[PDB]
Amino acid sequence: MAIERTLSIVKPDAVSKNHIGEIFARFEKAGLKIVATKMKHLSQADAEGFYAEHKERGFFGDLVAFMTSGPVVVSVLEGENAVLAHREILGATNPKEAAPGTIRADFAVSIDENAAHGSDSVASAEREIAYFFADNEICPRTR
Amino acid sequence: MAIERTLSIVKPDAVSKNHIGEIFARFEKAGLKIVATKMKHLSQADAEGFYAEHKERGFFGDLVAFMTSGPVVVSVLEGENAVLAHREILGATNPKEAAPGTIRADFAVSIDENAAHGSDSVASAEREIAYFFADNEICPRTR
Amino acid sequence: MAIERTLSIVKPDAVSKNHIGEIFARFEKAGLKIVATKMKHLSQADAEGFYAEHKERGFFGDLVAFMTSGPVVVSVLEGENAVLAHREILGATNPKEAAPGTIRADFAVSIDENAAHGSDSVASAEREIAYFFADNEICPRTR
Amino acid sequence: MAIERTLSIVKPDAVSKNHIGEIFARFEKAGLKIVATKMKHLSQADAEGFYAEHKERGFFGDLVAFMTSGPVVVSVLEGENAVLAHREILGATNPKEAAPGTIRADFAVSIDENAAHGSDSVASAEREIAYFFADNEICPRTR
Amino acid sequence: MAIERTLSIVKPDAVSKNHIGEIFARFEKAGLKIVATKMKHLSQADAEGFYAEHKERGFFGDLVAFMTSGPVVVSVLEGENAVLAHREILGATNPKEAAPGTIRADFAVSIDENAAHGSDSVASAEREIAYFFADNEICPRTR
Amino acid sequence: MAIERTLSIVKPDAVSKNHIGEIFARFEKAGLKIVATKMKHLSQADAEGFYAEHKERGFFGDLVAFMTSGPVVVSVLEGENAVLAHREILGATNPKEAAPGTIRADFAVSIDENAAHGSDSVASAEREIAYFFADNEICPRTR
Amino acid sequence: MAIERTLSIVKPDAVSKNHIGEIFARFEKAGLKIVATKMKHLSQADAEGFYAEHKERGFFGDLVAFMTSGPVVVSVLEGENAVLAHREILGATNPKEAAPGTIRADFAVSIDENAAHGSDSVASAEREIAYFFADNEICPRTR
Amino acid sequence: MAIERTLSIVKPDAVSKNHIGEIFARFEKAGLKIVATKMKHLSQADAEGFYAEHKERGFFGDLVAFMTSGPVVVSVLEGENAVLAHREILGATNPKEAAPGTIRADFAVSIDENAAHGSDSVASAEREIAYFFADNEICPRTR
Ligand SMILES: [Mg+2]
Ligand SMILES: [Mg+2]
Ligand SMILES: [Mg+2]
Ligand SMILES: [Mg+2]
Ligand SMILES: [Mg+2]
Ligand SMILES: [Mg+2]
Ligand SMILES: [Mg+2]
Ligand SMILES: [Mg+2]
Ligand SMILES: [Mg+2]
Ligand SMILES: [Mg+2]
Ligand SMILES: [Mg+2]
Ligand SMILES: [Mg+2]
Repeated sequence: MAIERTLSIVKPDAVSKNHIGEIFARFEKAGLKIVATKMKHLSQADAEGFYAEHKERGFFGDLVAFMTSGPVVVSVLEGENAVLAHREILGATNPKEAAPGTIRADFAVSIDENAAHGSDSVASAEREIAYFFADNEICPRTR
Repeated sequence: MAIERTLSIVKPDAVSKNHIGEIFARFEKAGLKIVATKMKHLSQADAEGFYAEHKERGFFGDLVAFMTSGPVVVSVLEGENAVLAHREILGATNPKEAAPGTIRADFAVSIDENAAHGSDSVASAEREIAYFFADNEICPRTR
Repeated sequence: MAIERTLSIVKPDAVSKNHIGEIFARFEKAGLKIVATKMKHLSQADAEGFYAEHKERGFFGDLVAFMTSGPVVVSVLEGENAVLAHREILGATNPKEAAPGTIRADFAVSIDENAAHGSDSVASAEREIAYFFADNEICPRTR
Repeated sequence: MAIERTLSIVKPDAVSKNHIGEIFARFEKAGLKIVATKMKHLSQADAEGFYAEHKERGFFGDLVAFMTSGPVVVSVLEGENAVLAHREILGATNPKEAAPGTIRADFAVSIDENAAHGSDSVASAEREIAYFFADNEICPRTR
Repeated sequence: MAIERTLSIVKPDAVSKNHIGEIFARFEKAGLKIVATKMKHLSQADAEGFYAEHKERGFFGDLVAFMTSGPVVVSVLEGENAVLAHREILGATNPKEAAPGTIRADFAVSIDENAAHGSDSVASAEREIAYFFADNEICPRTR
Repeated sequence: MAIERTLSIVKPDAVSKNHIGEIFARFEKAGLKIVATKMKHLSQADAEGFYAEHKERGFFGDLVAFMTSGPVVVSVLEGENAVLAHREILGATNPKEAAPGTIRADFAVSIDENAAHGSDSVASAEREIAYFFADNEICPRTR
Repeated sequence: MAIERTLSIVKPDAVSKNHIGEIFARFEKAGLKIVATKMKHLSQADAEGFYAEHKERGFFGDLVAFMTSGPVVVSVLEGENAVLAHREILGATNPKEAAPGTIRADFAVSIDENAAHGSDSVASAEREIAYFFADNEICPRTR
Repeated sequence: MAIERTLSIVKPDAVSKNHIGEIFARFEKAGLKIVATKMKHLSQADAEGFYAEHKERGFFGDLVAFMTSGPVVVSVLEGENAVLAHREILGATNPKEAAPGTIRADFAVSIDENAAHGSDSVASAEREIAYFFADNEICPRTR
């Protein structure tokens, strides 16, 4: 219905196995537009800051360790219903539970190493995007 | 032979038509690794600075105009023989002259709007990479 | 059982998709009576005050942002075992975990945007009701 | 055509029989948005003030007595052609004369106890809304 | 000593003779801060609800009749020792017994029409404040 | 002449310095009657809505910032020639220009922090009152 | 009272005359901490985006032209009451109106070329900071 | 004689004590121009990469620890004989050995915490600048 933006992260597993292009191709085939992107290697503090909502959960340590183990690609995706649409093409967080043709089904090895992140809601998306990107960095399509 | 780095630019034509994923997939299928990447919208000065060696040639103004007409994606690609290997998968600068299966053959409309740039040599690659990236931004694979 | 009161909030997601009537119908079909109700758009301070117990948690920012993103409906529900009965009809906080026929199963998109809030206990209900309603506002059934 | 606002009252009969949700659902199914709502128990003076134009009519006393006999829900509904659209879904004032599927046909017992009120015109709607609501209380949809 | 809150009511006698400002000025001169206030005309039920503990006493009917005879102003006062300090400036309940310079001495005509109410204890103050005000309505000082 | 109503706001400066009583006393001494009043802390949106006529002026941002910096008291004053009479007792908008004995002369520090607002005309008064008050909230004098 | 953040811009005039250090020294002497900073040359689009709220105003074009005429320094300042404190040391927007040891008094030539920008409110500061900085770029003091 | 560029770092000690402006003022007073600047908090890897020439020295660990203990400011300074001129105003590496009026004499506590870094030669300056800055980021003076 309305045009939204959501954060994508290609996680270190998918980067290390050179799945960046294939994952991006799925987003673009589904009508999502890449309006910002950059490769980063997160420090402990960068990852802990991004995942601050899970600070008290049992998996926090392993999440941070995995997300700092290698470079990631962080992107802003724009389109109609972008938050939920991105979520549908990612599939279930647990890859064994994920529908066929989704990113988790096709590229994820396990729960921990599940290839990619997507924002869970519009509110989360704004916070997530703002964490990695200044508004001035986002490149609307002209041309 | 030995591990090199080369600059890739996905030009505004290919960005506007959402070919970023498909182009990146070709690089990765060929064994090149993306070790830095960012989406930018170049200003007149940014483009003029990158193309400064051609400041006095007749095509300069049109090149700058095209390369500032929409956002681009700038990347560093790493691999064995990366400079020439990247060039082979790009294909001939002129898309009507380009081999089938290359990026120019499949995504370029004309000479002017030829989808992507690649560094022509190791020496030009060093200069081109340093133009867009600080050494500290480049993310070697650790995982 | 004994007659209790509990707080309901129809959250901004469910308001924006015009589910207010359908949600209220479920409460009333189950024998809960609406004895106070009002539509409000919470300010940052109003939401932070209601959720003050989670002030130090990592999700606090996103919770406040979501709960101030659009108008809500706040209500007092009265009935036999109203606190737990309301909880049963809401279903599990996580909609993917929620039983069929519950509000979360039928109207919630995600954990973050889960359609509605209900008081978790009699003690929390007293505090939550008093936060939004003066005792003088509550309209017992005469008639 | 143009976006309007109209007053709805769910009268004490429909409140006492817990039809609030079902009535609201009909408004929302028809594309009307609830942009303000509150439950009140009207005093004699509150009801007399709202119905002041009929002060000299023979039915005035009965009307006031009925409208003060139990709590009501007062709401502002917004939408395209909201005044007439609301009227169509209410149906004829007399429930025995009302079309099937309307609120009067399905929830009203008699002329006197006819479940709900709707503003008759844009001009009456402005006056009626202003009677129960400050402009600052009305919650436009932002999400 | 500690910061407290107490309920003030300017009763209908003092409102009708336009003493609201002068009474408020006395509170503020004594170092009490007005953190919530509203003018209301209590219905029979509103007054009976506030005075519910005295429902079986002989004076109940006259109290309710007086407190519904005209509009009142209800307020929350905040300050050091606010409950007792408010009581000192009100003076004795019986105005003929009240110290000079108190509100009862200067504005009350009789026991029945004694200008103002103040909470008698911290416990009664909590109950009385909650009767007229939601916690969300109270405006702490932010300057 | 004729009985009018006008809006008064005691601004956050005068509230924070506990001048509410003294200001109200001046209104009442001049024969104006307080027929509605409430303390509020305005949000950004509430203040912007009230001051919408100055939206394009250079001072708008500072006005909104000041009027949201702390709680205010909003009131309806009734009396003969209430709009102009209220204006006379307020005095000139600029306190250095204001006559002695007026509210601006006695309580205002500067143009920006000028203690109180009054409606400038009958037409603005209708709009301003309706913004903060439902007609049903206004309390006519009955004794 | 509370720790805030505000945006500073050292404008092209003050950069061109090498006043960056002297301006920063004044901020730091006043107890403000520089927690993010970068030198940029704004494009037309960057400046238009930052000033988007004034897009329809008469001065818009001149503002954009001046703010793109040379490089600027953009910074986040942190401290107690940082927004207003920053404003006090900047002084009045018009340098001829500005108090003696303020930045406008000492470094500004005219209204147009007034040396520096500061956020006008907490709300504007949040938006302005987010325009130029990702949250991950801001460097809180450790150490 | 010729225009050069050199890297400046304001180290975490000088940042933490808010000496950034005073240090910058000294550079600018000496005729050096700030043509790029940014505040960063270096990770272990960022610092180790910059100081890679000292990787086998005994002090390497302490250098890295100190340079990652808080945020730094990294800058490019441009001017006549910039490398040596910058070195003269820094003064001797050891602050007890440093001439009066130099940065080390006035702001350094010890050898380890010596306030600032400057490139030692034109060759080291090229490498150091390129480490932190893309050529595209450097802002020549226009205007
Ligand atoms: Mg979330
Ligand atoms: Mg931009
Ligand atoms: Mg690095
Ligand atoms: Mg709990
Ligand atoms: Mg009541
Ligand atoms: Mg409002
Ligand atoms: Mg008696
Ligand atoms: Mg509140
Ligand atoms: Mg006007
Ligand atoms: Mg009324
Ligand atoms: Mg951080
Ligand atoms: Mg540039």
